Amino acid sequence: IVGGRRARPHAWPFMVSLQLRGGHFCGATLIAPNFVMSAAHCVANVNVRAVRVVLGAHNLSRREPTRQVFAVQRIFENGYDPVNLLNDIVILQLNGSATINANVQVAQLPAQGRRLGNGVQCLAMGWGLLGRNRGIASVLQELNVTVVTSLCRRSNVCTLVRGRQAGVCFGDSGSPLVCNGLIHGIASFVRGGCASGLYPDAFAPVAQFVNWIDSIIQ
Ligand SMILES: *[C@@H]1O[C@H](CO[C@@H]2O[C@@H](C)[C@@H](O)[C@@H](O)[C@@H]2O)[C@@H](O)[C@H](O)[C@H]1NC(C)=O
Repeated sequence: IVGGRRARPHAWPFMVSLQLRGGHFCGATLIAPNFVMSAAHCVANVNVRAVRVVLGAHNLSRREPTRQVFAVQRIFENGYDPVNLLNDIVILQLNGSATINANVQVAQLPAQGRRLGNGVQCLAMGWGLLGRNRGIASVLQELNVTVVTSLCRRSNVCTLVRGRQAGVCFGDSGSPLVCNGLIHGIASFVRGGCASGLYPDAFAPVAQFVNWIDSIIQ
């Protein structure tokens, strides 16, 4: 997240870090005690057996006893198209069930088909790059963003920060976009580099996938 702010610790208890060999590479969202959702492109070319699903995290540079770590048992896909980055969503079934507590909680999802228009105010978040040269965040970042339809496909939810250069960045893919308390996006791609101030950030449109999500988390 470029131009955001540190989240209060455990403000977003559905927020997940996906890690390989102890390094964060993508976000995810806890959607049931034994399932997370992320971007399909995050796991498309990764050793899934090596992915660690880290719940309850805030500062990835510190030892945190609030954390719960799981492996991926199974993946569920829904027509990911890597050339066009369409249907950029995956569900990862965990090898066990999270202990739900103040710091680890399931997210709330919108109704199937709900489409956000221009001007909805959302919060993006993640542990991705902080900007040019500064690397992956240590502390979870959040960012106020606004939904836009200009320079967005109908197959995405897009957002833009007005009046300054800010937005999501590499390592934020898979992270939730929260709008009126509900997870309406999964971070998918940028254009023109991160935080261009021109192209909106593109998210997988969670509401288009809710019946499918519901069918899996049973
Ligand atoms: C679920 O998996 C947890 C994490 O396993 C660790 O991470 C994966 C990616 C592999 O590297 C594995 O060899 C590691 O041990 C375990 O800590 C936990 O006990 C498991 N829970 C159940 C219920 O099987």
